[PDB]
Amino acid sequence: SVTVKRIIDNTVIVPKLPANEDPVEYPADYFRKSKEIPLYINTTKSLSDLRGYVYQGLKSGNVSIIHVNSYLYGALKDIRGKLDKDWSSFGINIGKAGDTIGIFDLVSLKALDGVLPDGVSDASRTSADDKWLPLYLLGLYRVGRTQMPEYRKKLMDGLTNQCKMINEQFEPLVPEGRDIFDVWGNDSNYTKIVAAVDMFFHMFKKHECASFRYGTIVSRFKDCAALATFGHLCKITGMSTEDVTTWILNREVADEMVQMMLPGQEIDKADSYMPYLIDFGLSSKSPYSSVKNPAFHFWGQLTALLLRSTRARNARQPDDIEYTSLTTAGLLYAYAVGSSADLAQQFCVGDNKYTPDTTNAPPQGRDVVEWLGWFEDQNRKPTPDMMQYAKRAVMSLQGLREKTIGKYAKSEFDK
Amino acid sequence: SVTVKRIIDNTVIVPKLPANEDPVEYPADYFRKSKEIPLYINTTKSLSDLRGYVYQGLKSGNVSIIHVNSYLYGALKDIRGKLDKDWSSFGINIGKAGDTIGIFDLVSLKALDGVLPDGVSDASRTSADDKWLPLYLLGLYRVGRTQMPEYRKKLMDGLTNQCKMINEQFEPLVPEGRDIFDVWGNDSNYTKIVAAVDMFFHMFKKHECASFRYGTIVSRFKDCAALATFGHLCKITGMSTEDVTTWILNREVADEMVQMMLPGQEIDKADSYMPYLIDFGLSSKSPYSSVKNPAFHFWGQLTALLLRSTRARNARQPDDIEYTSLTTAGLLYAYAVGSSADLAQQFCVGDNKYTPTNAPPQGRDVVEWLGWFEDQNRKPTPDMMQYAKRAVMSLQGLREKTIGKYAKSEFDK
Amino acid sequence: QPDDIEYTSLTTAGLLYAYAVGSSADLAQQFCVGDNKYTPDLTTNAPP
Repeated sequence: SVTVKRIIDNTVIVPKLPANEDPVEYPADYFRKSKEIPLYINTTKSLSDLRGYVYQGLKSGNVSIIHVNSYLYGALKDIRGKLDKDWSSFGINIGKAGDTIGIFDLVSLKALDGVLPDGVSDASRTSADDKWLPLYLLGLYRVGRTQMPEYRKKLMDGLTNQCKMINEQFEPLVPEGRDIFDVWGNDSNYTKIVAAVDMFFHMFKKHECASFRYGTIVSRFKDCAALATFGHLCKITGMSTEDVTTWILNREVADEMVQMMLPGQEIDKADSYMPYLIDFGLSSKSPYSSVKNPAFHFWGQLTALLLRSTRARNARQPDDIEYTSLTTAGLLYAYAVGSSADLAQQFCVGDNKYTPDTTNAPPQGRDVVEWLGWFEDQNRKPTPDMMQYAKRAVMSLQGLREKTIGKYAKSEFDK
Repeated sequence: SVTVKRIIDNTVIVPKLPANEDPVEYPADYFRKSKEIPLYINTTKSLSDLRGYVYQGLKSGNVSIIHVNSYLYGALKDIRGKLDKDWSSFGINIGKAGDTIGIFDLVSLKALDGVLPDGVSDASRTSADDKWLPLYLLGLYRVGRTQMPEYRKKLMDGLTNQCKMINEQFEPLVPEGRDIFDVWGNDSNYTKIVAAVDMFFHMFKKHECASFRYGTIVSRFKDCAALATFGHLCKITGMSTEDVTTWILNREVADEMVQMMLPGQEIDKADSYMPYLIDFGLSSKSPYSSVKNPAFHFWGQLTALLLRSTRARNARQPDDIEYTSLTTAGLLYAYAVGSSADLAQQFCVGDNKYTPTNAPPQGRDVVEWLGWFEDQNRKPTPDMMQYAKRAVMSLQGLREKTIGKYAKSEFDK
Repeated sequence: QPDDIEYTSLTTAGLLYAYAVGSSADLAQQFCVGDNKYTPDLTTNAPP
């Protein structure tokens, strides 16, 4: 299929189509350039000064993001953690056992000049500070990431945590739609702080100020869906990471799987930089995103939906993937795991079922080959029971948003 | 069928019908005339002066487009990019590796006289400039291209990006229907700037000011649908670009396909001028438009709809194409790809499945299938008809004159 | 719908022409990779 000719006049035609690139970029294949993560807190005025600027700037739609960065740096050197063991990652040697380290032991610089209001913008605010002002500012990042009315949901919830240890309350004013302090997420230095805070308190899960992670969390594995819809597929099929892989049955899902699994990235490592590859600015395009893994996403999510996932009803249905072959491949996989359950004596009182005592009736376990063979036999065209199976798994779902793999599934199987 | 006679009196009739032309025009078959793309920034007053003219003219329905062109030229010579490799296109040698180039390294001239308000139209605005005023002005191009209430959608969205690195509200006033600053798109020199900005930041995807592409993007592949519904059809059938072509089954779709594929146009080239063939005024009628590719459009889009495209529910249904034969041809193609999956073991642990009348073909070969269709009376079976029904029933929110509303009316009943 | 035309015969004449063009499509391989369906490989009353 390299050379295409046109029958009627026997001339050559050369089917090409527009380019398309932006490669992904991996964590490791970055620390091979720079070996530090730069945090441009440009300015160091005064913590007290800053405490004020914000406190007020916060009852107004024009608190400067260069200020909060500085208040946070200001309020957050509780260099307040002791490594019980070593800490490394991608070469970068964070610390060594017994040691004492603090959040910003991830590489601070400073830069460009003129900051906004001067001196002391209200001297009234006191050391109600490390207590709650930071936690609130960090919390806001999380509330910023969502567009939907669930936002003032996380806000209501995400404002009762300051009440803790100090009782506080609300500050802003305006609604959302990314505008009130949502630009915050776009400040390359704001994220580097929320990322370092989350990462720090992942290591010292036990700390008193560990509470901060409230809004600092959704930083972890940002733009890393696929590589975690994958662990959800494992959990829901009760299969092993290696057995799941074998059941991948389409070129792209396989291509995509390799992509995510390429070694030396510490994806499986306890506390590494990798989860934060996006907010530390380690990577601009994520190898682990549900957008560079569209087939693996539709596949793994459709499959989990058939297997009774609730999480999956509301996954979004990628465009420009091969829908029909992808779904059949997931029906097969769902039907395998679904019919041949999981059944097996585990405890006994001296007696126990020693188990290993028609054609066209489907395979006994969950081997990719036995099943692939039975499907060959069936005309590589799904039986009316595995089709009935799908129907029973999607009929009786409701509240289905447009363009979710759930609304996709019910339209395709319920009728 | 050259000579038609009329039986009853045996005289000759000569069926002719009204003319119709405007050929397309290709990129390459243009740089064979001129070898430069002229950007008539007529005037050069002062950047500071200009910064003002706009800032005010913007809180009013009469800022002159000759002014924004100039403010932009003014604010945009961040000659701020280094070629890691060579850059060429259609002969025109943009630069050479290691080099430093800036946006307007695509051929500036100047012309005709008298400009509008003089001197300094408010001296108050400061160097809040390269920061955001341009990005906003460019942004507007995008908001201008749409007629539907989704416009103030892109505007809401498209105004939060200035907040970034600077922050402060929206300028205009009036609603749109092409009038408030939508005439902007019609300024031959405005487009040439938005095109050169987009093209420049496509090459240096990594730049700090690359953010500008927010509204500068929908310039790329403007009036170039077909030649990209085509890649969408490939993606959605999992087939190769060459294998898809073989499944073209009607004269015009084939004619149209040749048209788009004619060589020496850099359509497949990384960063070329071609995507902008329309806004650089390289071409007035596009070879790659869904209007000079109406059959290839109906075909590829109908087919992709049957295969579950969401993108395609809302494609518009061309007029003056051969509907019945085109759809059947797409049903066949959809039914092929649809029934016979491309399953196949991809990973294993030492063991793996060694895989190898009137019931349809095993794979997706154009010939096996064409033969099975011959056998079936070249009149689609009642399953492939049931197939189509399951792919269209249960669609809703269907706009009039989309290939989606076309499909559901044709198959759901 | 014009008046003073012969409706019944005109419509039948158009049904025939629509039914022709409608049932028998104009399928035919257009592109190939070295292989292509050489097409010209019921009894009665089944239409042309």
